Parts: sequence; C-alpha cells; structure tokens
Amino acid sequence: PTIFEERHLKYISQLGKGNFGSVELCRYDPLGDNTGALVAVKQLQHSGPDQQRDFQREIQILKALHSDFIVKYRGVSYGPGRPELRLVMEYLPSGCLRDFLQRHRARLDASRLLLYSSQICKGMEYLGSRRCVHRDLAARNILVESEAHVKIADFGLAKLLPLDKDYYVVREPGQSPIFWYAPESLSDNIFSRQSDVWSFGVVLYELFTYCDKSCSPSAEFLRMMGCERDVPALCRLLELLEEGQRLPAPPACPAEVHELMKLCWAPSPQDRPSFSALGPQLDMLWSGSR
Ligand SMILES: CN[C@@H]1C[C@H]2O[C@@](C)([C@@H]1OC)n1c3ccccc3c3c4c(c5c6c(n2c5c31)CCCC6)C(=O)NC4
Repeated sequence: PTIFEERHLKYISQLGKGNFGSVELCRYDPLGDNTGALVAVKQLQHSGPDQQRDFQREIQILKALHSDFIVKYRGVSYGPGRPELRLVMEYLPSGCLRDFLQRHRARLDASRLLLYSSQICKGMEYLGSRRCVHRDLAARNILVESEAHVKIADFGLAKLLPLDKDYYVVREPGQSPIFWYAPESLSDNIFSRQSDVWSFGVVLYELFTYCDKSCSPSAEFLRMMGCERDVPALCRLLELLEEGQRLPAPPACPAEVHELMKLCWAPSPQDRPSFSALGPQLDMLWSGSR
C-alpha cells in the first residue's frame, strides 16, 4: 500500500534522531496480530506551513526515485487528526554503514569496500540524472540491505535543481561535521551534483577507515589546522583547503583509491569527476581485487 492508516502503525522503537524530526521503527498492524510488516517512519517535530512544504517535497522526491541503491519509499500516513504527515520507507535491519563497518571491520576487505563505493556511486549517478542534489552524503547515511548491498538514505536535505541552473544556494547546512562538504558549499552555500561528488570522496575515505573516530575527517583535519588561535574552524578549514591541504591516505588504503579521492576534491567543481565517470573506475579497481 501507498497510504498507511495512521492508527495501524504500531510504534516499536527509535531508529534515529536529527537536529529536527526523527525516524522510528513501527509495524503496520491492522489486526494487532503482529504479521504486519515493519517499516521506517520519519516525522517532523515542527509542523508549520514552511518546513512542511520541505517535507512534502522530500516525500515526492523519494517517491519518484527508482534505484536499487536508494532507500525504497513505501507510502505516506496523513497522521493523528492531521497536519501530522509521516513518511513511510522500507526498513533495513542491518543498520547503517557506519556501525556496520565497525562491527565487521575485520571480514571486510578492499574489494567489498569498493563494491559499496561502486553502488553508492551508481545511486548517485541516478540522482543526478533526476536533477537532484543530496547535500548530506555520508557513511552514517548509507544503509545496509545485505552483506553485498547498500543504499542511500535520508533525503531530508536534498534539493531539486531549478531548470535553469546547475546549482542551489541553501543556507541550511548538512548534519555532518564541516569536514564533509565542498569549499563552495562552506563559503558560499552552493550545492550541486559536483558538491555531492566531493562529499562522496569523504565517504570513500570513511569506508577505507571503517569510520574510525581516531582518523575520521574531523580528527585528521582538526589535528591539521590546529593553529591560529581564536579563528572559527570554518575559516581555518577553507584556508587549508585553499592551500591544497587534503585528507591523508587511510592506513592500508590502496593507492588508487586515495587518488580517486583526491580527484573528487578538486578545488574547482568542474574539475571533479562525474559519478558516471567514477563508477566504471571503481568497477575496475573492484574487478582488480578479484
Ligand atoms: C546515523 N544515521 C541515522 C541512523 C538511523 O536513523 C536515521 C536518522 C539515520 O540513518 C540514515 N535514519 C533516517 C533519516 C531520514 C530518512 C530515513 C532514515 C532511516 C531509515 C532506516 C534507518 C535505520 C537506522 N537509522 C535509519 C534511518 C539505524 C538502524 C538501522 C535502520 C531504515 O531502515 N530505512 C530508512
């Protein structure tokens, strides 16, 4: 079904919380019988004729998206006596990539990481064809369908590109540390398919570091910009980036992987590679690891 009756959505537990709004695990159980399917339901804690307009669009977007590497949309639920709208998506028990990479830091080898990279690239190439920008690409936003299959989640920050432009100016930031975004995003609030690419490079980094805290983007960068005094991090970060400073090669990270990484971090958005050009490059490296 596409429209879920509010009263048949049995709350199970909390899946996650955001700066605003949240996602919880429920089970659609009209009988109470417990044979209803479990789903992932996001809802806003701040309903007003403004952020709802954003949520409305978010729902339409995910609904229009048809990719194996993008969290699947199930329906909506015009909630409890309304303006209490709720987004219903599939539920992926294995959780998000972030924790997965930590729980399985062992079993996971380069080819597998490349596989996830490849699949993420794919779901990203597709989004681009839909004139859409994710804005918040990160390992914490990637979910696991199965051992060899991941998907992109959280489209709460996504933006549809106006027909006449290849970029969007959004004052609202993403939810990850400033070290995940493109310079133009940080200095001029400009996001685009090319900015998604940059953040994709950070994801790559996260994968090959297995989302370790010691060598995470923040950790490496903070211990790299430690300088000036009392200078906002944002300002000192941009400065580092302008000087050619980029994240290092994660320990035991194949050389080639780090080179693609650096490519994604081209100061100029037009110098970064496209997802369609990245995909086959990764597929090579994957088939190169056997
Ligand atoms: C660390 N990141 C959060 C982990 C957790 O809650 C979040 C907030 C975030 O995951 C994208 N989350 C969403 C946010 C916006 C739209 C959809 C989701 C979402 C979704 C799921 C999900 C899960 C968890 N989180 C999930 C989700 C962790 C435990 C495994 C399942 C899910 O299974 N499908 C949609």
